[PDB]
Amino acid sequence: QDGEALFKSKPCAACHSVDTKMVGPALKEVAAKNAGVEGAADTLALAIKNGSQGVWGPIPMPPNPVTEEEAKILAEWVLSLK
Ligand code: HEC
Repeated sequence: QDGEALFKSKPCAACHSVDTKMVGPALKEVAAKNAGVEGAADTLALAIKNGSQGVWGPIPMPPNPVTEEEAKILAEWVLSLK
């Protein structure tokens, strides 16, 4: 259930990367712009449940399979990485 095991178990590493951008934003890019800030955790949690349109690059993201407890652990891991 942790962000390191959920990034490899769920289909997030297919489009996203750990350092450089592949098609959308990378884990190092979302942590550099939003480094543990209130408001960004709610926008990143609502973006994975509904979808993002024009924020990091030209490619959009569809609504991924994630619950309220998984969106809070994934939002806190992308803001503060291990
Ligand atoms: C390719 C089909 C993707 C997969 C699979 C996942 N994501 Fe994604 N994500 C993708 C793009 C192209 C973008 C940028 C969209 C834009 O308009 O710029 C994103 C963005 C995110 C974000 C940031 C949202 C924001 O800043 O508002 C997060 C937090 C994010 N993606 C998370 C995420 C997770 C947890 C995934 C596995 C369940 C996942 N993404 C898969 C493209 C793709």
